[PDB]
Amino acid sequence: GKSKKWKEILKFPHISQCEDLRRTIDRDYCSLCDKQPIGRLLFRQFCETRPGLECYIQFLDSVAEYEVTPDEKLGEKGKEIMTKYLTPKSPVFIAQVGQDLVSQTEEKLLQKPCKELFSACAQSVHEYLRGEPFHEYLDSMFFDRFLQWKWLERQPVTKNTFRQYRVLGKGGFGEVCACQVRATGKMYACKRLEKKRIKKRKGESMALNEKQILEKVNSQFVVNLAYAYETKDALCLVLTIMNGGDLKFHIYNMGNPGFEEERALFYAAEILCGLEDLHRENTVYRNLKPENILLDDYGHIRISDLGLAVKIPEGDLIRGRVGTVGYMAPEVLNNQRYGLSPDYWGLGCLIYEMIEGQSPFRGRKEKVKREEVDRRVLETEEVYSHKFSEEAKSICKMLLTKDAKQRLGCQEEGAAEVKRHPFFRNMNFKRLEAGMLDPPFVPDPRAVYCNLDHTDDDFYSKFSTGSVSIPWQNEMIETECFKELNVFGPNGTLPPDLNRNHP
Ligand SMILES: Cc1[nH]c(/C=C2\C(=O)Nc3ccc(C(=O)N[C@H](C)c4ccc(F)cc4)cc32)c(C)c1NC(=O)[C@@H](O)c1ccco1
Repeated sequence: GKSKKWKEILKFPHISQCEDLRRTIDRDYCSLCDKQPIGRLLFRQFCETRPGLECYIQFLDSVAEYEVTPDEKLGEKGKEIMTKYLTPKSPVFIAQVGQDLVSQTEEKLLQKPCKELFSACAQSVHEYLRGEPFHEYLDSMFFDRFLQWKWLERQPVTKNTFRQYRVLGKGGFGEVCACQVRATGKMYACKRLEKKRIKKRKGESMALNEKQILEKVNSQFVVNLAYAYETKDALCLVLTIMNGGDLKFHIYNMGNPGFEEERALFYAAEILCGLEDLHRENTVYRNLKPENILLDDYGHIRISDLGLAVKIPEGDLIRGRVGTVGYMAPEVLNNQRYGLSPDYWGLGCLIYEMIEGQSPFRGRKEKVKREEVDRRVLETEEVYSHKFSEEAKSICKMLLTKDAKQRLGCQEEGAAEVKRHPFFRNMNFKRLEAGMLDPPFVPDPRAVYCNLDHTDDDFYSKFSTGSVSIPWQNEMIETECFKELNVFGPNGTLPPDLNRNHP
């Protein structure tokens, strides 16, 4: 449902308006041709026009398909890539990958196959595109077109930008509505935080802490920040919308209570990947409980409510007794200096509760005081049933290890140690992260499961930073605004908006 005149709102500026952008945008190849979705497409599009560069994009694509190919069909896709790209006589022959790099790849196919066979060649390819092709793209009309998209990205975000619909959600410091971008017609979920309620509780450094964490993380399994803007009487965070309901509902209302182990394996795998993306920024979540794991329209999950997340300075530990009764790791209960370890404790709690249908330290049909629930977390060893395979028993107690030093995933290796645990033995993470594994439950689209101070002015300027680059560019692509607006002159000529002769 795009506005009647969304093409005027997203109308490209004339290339002469982007001079200040040209001389401020850092010219990092990985950023401009890969991380940024629209930059990636434009660079790939520039290579479509060159004969010699075309083959290098097709090969990288085919390697991406190989990485997610099943094992029994891996050596199959292996030679298919070889006979097309690594044969000296092929019309699509990769030349910059030296004869002394292909030759090894042949030997690797002569032996067993592995999902990272063409890793060496792929980097040889990227090292080439970094050189002359990238600097050519920088002087092409496609990079000028990229500067135009950046100009639009930078534009101010106001309340007009969106369209408030219904208040779907409620929490502390405000509410959560469902909004829509008028121009692109994409749905989001606002996080409307009342300004007069923040200054009172003085919780300004916690609102900026969450906003800064959300824009820096970009995970398929954590809610993503797309816009941050101020308004009269509120500060808003435009977040990923999740209509599938939370995991608590599905465990106890749709569950046995609980899920089959294989089904819990899927959610655990996606949550583990969520935490891994957070831990890449040395950021601890500290709030893992089922009601904070939401489901989308397809059945995949994201971690939500990062109000308790904090960015841990590297090589340092934090201190904070925060969270929810029953889901606080012992080191948090004791109010000790900890790191990322509470998140792996939480993961243990989640797997156990998904499988068993109740908390490991509080029976579903049990009435116990907070203090007894905590005593168990610190002294009592949880018990398992026949619902857990031996592998599931192992990961849970390894994750529920009282001493955070012997806890799974709390080593210098981190999340990789957990992905290797036999509980995920039948889980191909490459395919999971690529969204190729069908979720075990698909929600229905129609379903329904639910003052005039100056210091305050400086706090808003650091919060209302506007659109977030990667999510904004993805929005443009998803809604097909990019496909429709990214037009050039007929027959590979220069369009008028990119012509500096007549503006
Ligand atoms: C669509 C939809 N989104 C959400 C919530 C979020 C979402 O989407 N991203 C999010 C990202 C972060 C958060 C989040 O910080 N939270 C905590 C508790 C919170 C903190 C402060 C606050 F002030 C409000 C809430 C919440 C959401 C909800 C609650 C619903 N509502 C439903 O799912 C049901 O009505 C339904 C629709 C269809 C079927 O069932």
